[PDB]
Amino acid sequence: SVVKSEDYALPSYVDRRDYPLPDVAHVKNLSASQKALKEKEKASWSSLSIDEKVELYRLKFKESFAEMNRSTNEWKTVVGAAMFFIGFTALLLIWEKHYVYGPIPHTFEEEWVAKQTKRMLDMKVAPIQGFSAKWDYDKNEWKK
Amino acid sequence: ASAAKGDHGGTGARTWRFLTFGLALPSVALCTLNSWLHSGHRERPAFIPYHHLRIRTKPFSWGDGNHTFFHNPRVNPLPTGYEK
Amino acid sequence: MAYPMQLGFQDATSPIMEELLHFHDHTLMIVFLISSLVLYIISLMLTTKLTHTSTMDAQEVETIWTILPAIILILIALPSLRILYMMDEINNPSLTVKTMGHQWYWSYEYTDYEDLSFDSYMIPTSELKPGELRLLEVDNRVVLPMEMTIRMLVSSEDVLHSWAVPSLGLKTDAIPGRLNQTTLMSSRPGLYYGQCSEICGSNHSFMPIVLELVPLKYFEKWSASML
Amino acid sequence: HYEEGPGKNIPFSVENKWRLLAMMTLFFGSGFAAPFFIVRHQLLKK
Amino acid sequence: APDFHDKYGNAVLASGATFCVAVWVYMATQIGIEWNPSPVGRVTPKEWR
Amino acid sequence: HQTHAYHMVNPSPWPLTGALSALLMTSGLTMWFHFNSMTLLMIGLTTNMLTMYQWWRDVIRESTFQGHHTPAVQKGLRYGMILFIISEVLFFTGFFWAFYHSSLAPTPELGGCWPPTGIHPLNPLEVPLLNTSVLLASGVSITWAHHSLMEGDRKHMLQALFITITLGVYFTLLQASEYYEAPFTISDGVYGSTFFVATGFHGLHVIIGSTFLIVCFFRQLKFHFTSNHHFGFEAAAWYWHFVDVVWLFLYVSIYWWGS
Amino acid sequence: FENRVAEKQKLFQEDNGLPVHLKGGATDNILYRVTMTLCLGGTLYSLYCLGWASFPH
Amino acid sequence: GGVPTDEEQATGLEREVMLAARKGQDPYNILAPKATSGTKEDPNLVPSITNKRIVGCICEEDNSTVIWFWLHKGEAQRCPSCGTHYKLVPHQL
Amino acid sequence: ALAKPQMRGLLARRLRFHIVGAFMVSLGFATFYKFAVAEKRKKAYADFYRNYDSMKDFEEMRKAGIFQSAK
Amino acid sequence: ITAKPAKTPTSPKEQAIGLSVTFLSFLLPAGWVLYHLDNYKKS
Amino acid sequence: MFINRWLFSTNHKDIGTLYLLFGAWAGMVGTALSLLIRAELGQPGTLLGDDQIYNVVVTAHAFVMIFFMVMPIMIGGFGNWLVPLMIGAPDMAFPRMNNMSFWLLPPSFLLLLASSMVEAGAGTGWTVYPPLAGNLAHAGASVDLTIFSLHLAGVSSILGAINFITTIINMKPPAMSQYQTPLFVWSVMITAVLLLLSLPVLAAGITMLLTDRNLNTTFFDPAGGGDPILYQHLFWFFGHPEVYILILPGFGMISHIVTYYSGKKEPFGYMGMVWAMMSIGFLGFIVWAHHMFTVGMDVDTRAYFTSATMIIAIPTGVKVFSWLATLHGGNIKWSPAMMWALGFIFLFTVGGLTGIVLANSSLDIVLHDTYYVVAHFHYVLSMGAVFAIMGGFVHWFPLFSGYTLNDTWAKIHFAIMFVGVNMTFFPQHFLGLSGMPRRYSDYPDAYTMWNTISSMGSFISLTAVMLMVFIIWEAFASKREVLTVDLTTTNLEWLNGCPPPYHTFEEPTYVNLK
Amino acid sequence: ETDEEFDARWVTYFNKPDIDAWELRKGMNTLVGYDLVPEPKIIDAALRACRRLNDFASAVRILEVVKDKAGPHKEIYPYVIQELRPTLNELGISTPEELGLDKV
Amino acid sequence: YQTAPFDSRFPNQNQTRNCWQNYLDFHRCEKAMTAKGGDVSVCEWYRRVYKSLCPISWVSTWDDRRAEGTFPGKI
Ligand SMILES: CCCCCCCCCCCCCCCCCC(=O)OCC(COC(=O)CCCCCCCCCCCCCCCCC)OC(=O)CCCCCCCCCCCCCCCCC
Ligand code: HEA
Ligand code: HEA
Ligand SMILES: CCCCC/C=C\C/C=C\C/C=C\C/C=C\CCCC(=O)O[C@H](COC(=O)CCCCCCCCCCCCCCCCC)COP(=O)(O)OCCN
Ligand SMILES: CCCCCCCCCCO[C@H]1OC(CO)[C@@H](O[C@H]2OC(CO)[C@@H](O)[C@H](O)[C@@H]2O)[C@@H](O)[C@H]1O
Ligand code: CUA
Ligand SMILES: [O-][O-]
Ligand SMILES: [Cu+2]
Ligand SMILES: [Mg+2]
Ligand code: NA
Ligand SMILES: [Zn+2]
Repeated sequence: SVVKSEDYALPSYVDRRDYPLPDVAHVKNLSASQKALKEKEKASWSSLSIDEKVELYRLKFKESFAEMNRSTNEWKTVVGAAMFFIGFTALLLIWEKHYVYGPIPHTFEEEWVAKQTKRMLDMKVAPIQGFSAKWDYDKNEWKK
Repeated sequence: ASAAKGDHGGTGARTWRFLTFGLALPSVALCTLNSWLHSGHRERPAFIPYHHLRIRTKPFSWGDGNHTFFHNPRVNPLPTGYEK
Repeated sequence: MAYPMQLGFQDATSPIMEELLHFHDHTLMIVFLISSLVLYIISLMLTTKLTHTSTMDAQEVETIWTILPAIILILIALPSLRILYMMDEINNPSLTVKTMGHQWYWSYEYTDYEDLSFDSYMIPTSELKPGELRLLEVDNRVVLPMEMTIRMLVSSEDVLHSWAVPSLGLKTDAIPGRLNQTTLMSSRPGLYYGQCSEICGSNHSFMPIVLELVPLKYFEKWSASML
Repeated sequence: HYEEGPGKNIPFSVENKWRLLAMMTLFFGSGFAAPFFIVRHQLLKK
Repeated sequence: APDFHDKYGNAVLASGATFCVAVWVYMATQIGIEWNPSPVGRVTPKEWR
Repeated sequence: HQTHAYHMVNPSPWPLTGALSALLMTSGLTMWFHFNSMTLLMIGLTTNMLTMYQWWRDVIRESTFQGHHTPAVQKGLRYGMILFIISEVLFFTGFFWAFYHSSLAPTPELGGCWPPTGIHPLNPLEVPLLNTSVLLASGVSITWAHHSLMEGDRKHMLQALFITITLGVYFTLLQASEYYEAPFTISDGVYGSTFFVATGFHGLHVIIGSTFLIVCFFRQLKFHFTSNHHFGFEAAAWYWHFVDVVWLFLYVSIYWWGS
Repeated sequence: FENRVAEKQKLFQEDNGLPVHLKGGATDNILYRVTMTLCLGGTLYSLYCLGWASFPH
Repeated sequence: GGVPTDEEQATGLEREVMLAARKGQDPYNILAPKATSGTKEDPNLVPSITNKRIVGCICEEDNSTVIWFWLHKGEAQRCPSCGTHYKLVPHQL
Repeated sequence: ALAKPQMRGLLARRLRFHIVGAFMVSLGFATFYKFAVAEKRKKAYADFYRNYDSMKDFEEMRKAGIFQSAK
Repeated sequence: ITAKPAKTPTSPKEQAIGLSVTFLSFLLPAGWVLYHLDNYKKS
Repeated sequence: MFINRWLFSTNHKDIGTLYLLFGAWAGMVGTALSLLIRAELGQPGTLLGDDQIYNVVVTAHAFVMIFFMVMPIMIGGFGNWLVPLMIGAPDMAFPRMNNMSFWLLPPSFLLLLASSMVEAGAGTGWTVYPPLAGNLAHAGASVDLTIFSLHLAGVSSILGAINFITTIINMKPPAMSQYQTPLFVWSVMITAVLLLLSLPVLAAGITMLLTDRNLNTTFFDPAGGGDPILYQHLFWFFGHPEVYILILPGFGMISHIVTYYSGKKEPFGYMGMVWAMMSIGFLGFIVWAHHMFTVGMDVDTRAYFTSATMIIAIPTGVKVFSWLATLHGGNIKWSPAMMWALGFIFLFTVGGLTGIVLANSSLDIVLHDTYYVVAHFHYVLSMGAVFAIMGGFVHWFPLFSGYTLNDTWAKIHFAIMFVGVNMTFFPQHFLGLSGMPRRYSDYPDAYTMWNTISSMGSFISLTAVMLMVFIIWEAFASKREVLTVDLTTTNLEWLNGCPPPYHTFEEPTYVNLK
Repeated sequence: ETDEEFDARWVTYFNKPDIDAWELRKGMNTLVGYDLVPEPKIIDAALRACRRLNDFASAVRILEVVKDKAGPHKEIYPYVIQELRPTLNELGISTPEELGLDKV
Repeated sequence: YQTAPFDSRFPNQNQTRNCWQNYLDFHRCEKAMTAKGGDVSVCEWYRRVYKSLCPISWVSTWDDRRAEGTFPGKI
């Protein structure tokens, strides 16, 4: 049952799908009844009860395949916590925009943009696909 | 090449000392002779303030900042010309 | 110029720039394929409880994954080098124009016949006229004749700069003591923007390039009035 | 000869997790603050 | 026996998601950020010359 | 107690003093170039000499006096030196690259020719030839020294080594003189730049190699070397050969082909 | 000269638990102390210099 | 003459390695041990100076993968990969 | 009674099936790209310059007042 | 990997304190410099 | 005791720890600088000041991340800790010199910080090109201090590389050939060879710049017949190999992480992985001018450098495929380390592929000196090198400390960083195709959107960095001591427990020659 | 080598009367590394080897590994158990399902 | 004369020698004619070319130097 730090050089127990039979038994010290059970196991296994069969399994192994292979709810904690700290990050960006950043250039004002946009079209910026191609120079509007 | 001599039977200390006194040092005495002969001050050339020479983009960290480290008055003009 | 939210290349203004759009498309396809193939296989390997942990043999599958990528490289190189050698073909220019980089503006020299030269400086944001582009407008534009083969010679009189105009597929570094050549040829009239493309000190971000492409006849009159 | 084993093969102490918090904070905090304060310094020169 | 994720899993997920979306939506739209989207389809060109 | 043949070095303060002395030399050069003062430099140079002296002192203690250099430790040291020389050769490569870059495509500023206009090169058949014979000779005399040491001949080992060092010193003096006589300087454009910096780093290495041969000389005087175990001498002799080879390339490149 | 290696071997092998840098006796300590004082002194000095050079004059 | 020999002047571990080699021994593990048949009755004898030593097993010639495990004083142990046998032979040097 | 199922090479068999799938998708996507991006791009350029009148384009620009050299 | 239970367990409350303190050691000084950028720029 | 242990060390594990600590601190400095970068660019306008202060920040960001964070952690930390263990060696060949490799770095770092303190800093780019780096456009101590910093960092790595090469050639068990060493050990030696050959060339280059600045040489000055372009050749002759130096140890740790969490006893195609690293190592020496496609070189030269640069994809391809083939049929353990490794495999491939776009000189005319280059290199550095460091760090933390991390917290840290770096760098592809140049403090208005998003992404990244400190704290505060570790039969470094004793392999392993 | 030769090698392997505990474990741990669920005849020889080494738990553990090696092919395990029923009955080996060890 | 034609001796992106060579050519030609009592106008081509190609500051710096005695080129 109880594993110690300074036992690192000795064979150990592991529950792994691809290592079904570990180097040692899960339980190495047996009580009086456990000893009796290991003796009984030398006889026909048909004489072993369900509870005794289970008990022998548990001396040899720690978890069953179904146990070691079980899925968890950890993903909820990871994804949820991720989103939380990504959430936290917007608090920083809010603070930054309030206290650090001054106003942006006057060239983003609505009217400035309207005029600059006209000019871009007058100069046929990206006339093949990018920009002006998306303006109808006849109906005088953005292509629907 | 194989040079023009011989030994090779065994390359040991005696051979290498033979080479030291019989070939190497004699070559050095020859080139010492040749040199202490073709030497003697060659007439310094006319000064011309060429722009790719006597460079100064920052003064030197010694003397008056305008003299090269192993400045020789006889042969090394300053950016303005030879010295007095 | 670039427009808001732009994803890809500025529209081609020269035949060479068109050529690069197609080559980029061809390459990006290969790039999407292989990265999506890798992403896919990754997910394939991680989605089964079936296992096989014993030693696997490598000297057979290593052939495929050596020969395929080699082939795909050759399929990128072929068009890559074709365009490269095209960009180098002899072309016989009708006009030579020089540009000197300075901290922090460009000067132009049109010295085939007369001695024409001027400085080109970024319009300060506070002096932009309505609808003019922040950081991009210059006081004296680079008037050039459209539909003609021009020779652009580029150099610098202080630190490195680099003369770029993305819509024409141009970027020639400007190095003091050296004279770099490139050829320019706009298929269209108009205004074509670019920005200094080598870190050059305090105002590297603020020394743009505006080309004005008008007909020969308007270029000649402009030249004259500019003497 | 020296101490060996968890918490003993390092030049900082992990005996008290709060004193350790304070150390780590000084250590990672000083590193992250340095550029901000060099910027400040450069803006207050000219 | 239930661990942290069996006890708190659904809550961490639900409120982490809720909070994330709330504060990003608020930052994206209420504090005066300029996103500079394409004029195409949104801006009416105005006379400049 | 260990059962491998490798050396577990006692904790040492020399890495730290060598590091700090590096900080003082570089910091000192900065203070010299920009703040007209040499104090820092003087200090860093002093500690560096002290560091180098104590650190190699201890290597001698650990090897000759304490016996820690088993054939395996010795074999590690051969690799370390081979690798060290390799990195030194690449360093010189940078400077040859610079010479060949400038001299093969001379710019308009120099008159578009090599040597540049207004530059009058030394005659490669004069002191440069002498210097060459001096180095080539010292290569012979150090081989003689190696064979003497291996044949257990104390007197002729010391005699050949002496000769080797004196040649080393002669080269240095000749080169010092030539430096002073040269009508061109380091400020004489790319010609002066490539010339003095390449040969000047070479001359630095001739000084280092020489110093190292001298150390070998005194260790031999005190019987440190056995006819079979003498890695310090081997190192110095490899290094000395590297130095001779670098000179043959400078000679052929800059003095002969470059004139 | 006479071969005195064996004495030096005796001296440096002597079981006194002293690190090789100090094993030669009292001179080692002096020289160590001088080295390390110049190093730590000079470093303090360089910091001062850096502080000086950080501001305009 | 005049130049010491290793015989006269080698000291410390250098001398130890040199003397031991002359008697044909390897106390300092400079040589790679030769394998036995590695059976139960012919296990590879692994010298040690404590009660356990790490063994590296190159199961088949030219494997690039080396199988590592602690070999303890006691009954022979087998390579977890190829089952060959090794037995610790403690002490001395 | 149940029939003997397949018990050997399940992983390899699974690998075979999906790599062939990944190939098929790749060709399917190549097709798509070289239609939705590549050809779309070549055709837009070819269509734009087919009957493109540069003097007319210039004139519209000139009349909009964008030019320094041409009023 | 297997390990033993924490020799000195760190409760949620304690983790909150450590998280908070950690964030604040990165955030406060940079915040302070950034907030005062304007008073630096023209001074 | 303390001073003898930590200032006078001769112990490869202690020195490795000094390095991890140095690197972690540098990593913080480098993160600050990068946030300065994205703060300035997070909205249109000027935040700090002109391009001088901005480029001082950009320049230090690079020098710090490369020479103080990546190289020290990878070669100094993981290299010293693991390499001796992996070959059953008692220490490094030159444990004393190894300590000086360490102690040269704080002084070197001091000189970098100094240079930014005096005058107006070195706003030159990490490439330090003249004439901008020269005594006229960058007058005073700043650039000289930067050069000296590089000298010290360079001596440090060159001495490091000599140690590693000698240790790996000379100190394996007598029965182990070079073809029985793990791939991390291989990756470290090939990196060491690259360091040994390339740093002295950089040394020569920056010394020439030093003398041009202070002794009136004219290596890069046309007035004396020099050539600014020559400098570029010398720098890049080192500069390209340098990137392979930054990624190779990465590849090594990826191989171990992927093998381990795949429940596999060995990596697929070992000899093909060895061949691959050597090839990348060699090819990486004949391609430097791909950093110079716009300086005006002959078309034949640009054709050679385009082709030689592309060929590097073959060997790199073999590695990527082999890592997948290692996962194939694995018993997959979804640890934090394995998540970093998976992320690495994919993101590195993307950065690698955009590196191939840039190999084409034709296209590069338009891509050079724009954010397209910046996106390529952060994929392979912020999502390549850094992802290998994170994976290796969480994987091996328990060996180094004897304590375990909270797996769940570490999975959270990975998710946050994953979102962060992708949001920072993906949109930079857009900025670059559309023409945003490098090394700009402000940009034309059209580029505002991608710069806003990319800055928001850098903040997410900040959050992950802060969280990481906390996670390292929690581990040391809770003290969950390591018991058992699986797969020790093919992971020698774990076989002496956690942490291994000060002295290990006092009695060397026994390995039969057969 | 052919499929039948493979199976035979493994049958013979587990059938060695004096097979010890280490060989039992080695054989099972090796076998599960392959891309197959072992044929019933192989599993039978290993179960009986469990009998001769008085190891009931390893017999159950072995049935579990068969199930595991089938991954999502839910049809393999019930076929294998069906083919081993005489053997299970003869030795009194309960299935993991019968022992309750298949429930998480 | 429109501009300096393609010159097969200088086919690459670096045109520095092209400028330099024609500058030298013109001034050597000018010297030869002004020596031998001849017309400088034969030299005209080279002046047009070098004027097309060479930066103003280069030409101006080189003219000042010829006047000063410090022109490193051989004329
Ligand atoms: C963050 C900002 C996003 C903004 C989106 C666009 C707005 C639409 C407007 C409206 C869009 C429609 C109209 C405009 C068409 C313009 C066409 C053009 O000019 O053409 C060229 C343009 C356009 O290219 C595109 O067409 C965009 C492709 C975007 C790829 C999507 C992967 C994104 C993954 C998940 C989210 C992103 C963050 C994660 C990044 C992960 C790294 C890939 O520019 C590029 O070249 C950028 C790509 C750089 C190369 C990276 C290559 C490898 C990528 C990764 C493979 C993942 C495979 C699996 C799939 C990946 C699943 C994980
Ligand atoms: C860890 C760092 C790292 C790595 C590993 C690389 C790898 C590559 N790099 Fe990059 N790079 C940097 C870090 C790196 N780089 C940095 C900092 C800079 C800019 C320097 C500066 O200017 O400041 C930079 C700059 C830079 C430039 C100059 C661009 C410019 O400035 O204009 C170029 C150009 O060729 C370049 C190209 C390449 C290429 C081909 C590779 C290749 O090695 C990558 C190959 C990998 C793959 C291809 C992916 C996997 C392969 C397959 C799945 C098989 C199939 C593939 C095909 C068939 C294509 N890099
Ligand atoms: C390894 C190298 C590296 C790394 C990791 C980064 C990381 C980042 N870089 Fe860096 N960058 C460069 C190297 C690097 N960069 C280089 C070389 C340049 C070009 C310089 C020049 O032009 O001259 C550059 C340029 C550059 C620019 C262009 C500047 C311009 O052209 O104007 C930008 C802009 O956004 C940017 C941003 C970032 C950001 C936001 C990160 C973030 O992703 C960072 C988030 C933080 C980390 C990823 C830290 C990780 C590790 C630790 C903290 C150690 C932890 C400790 C242990 C495990 C022990 N970078
Ligand atoms: C006799 C031959 C032996 C040479 C050594 C002699 C002593 C001088 C001092 C140290 C030389 C050390 C290394 C070489 C570095 C600089 C070039 C020196 C070569 C030299 O000595 O050239 C001299 C110029 O010296 C000058 O500027 C002198 C400048 C003196 C200060 C040295 C500059 C310090 C910067 C050194 C760089 C260090 C970086 C190396 C890093 C190592 C790798 C990490 C030539 O003199 P001149 O008057 O111009 O012409 C003679 C005309 N009559
Ligand atoms: C790129 C990385 C940057 C990350 C973003 C930083 C995130 C949050 C920073 C918080 O810290 C600060 O917040 C303040 C308030 O919000 C400040 O107080 C200032 O503000 C006050 C109130 O407005 C006064 O009480 C004080 O005098 C004070 O100087 C200031 O000191 C600073 O420490
Ligand atoms: Cu000029 Cu940047
Ligand atoms: O350098 O990529
Ligand atoms: Cu490169
Ligand atoms: Mg560039
Ligand atoms: Na800005
Ligand atoms: Zn074996």
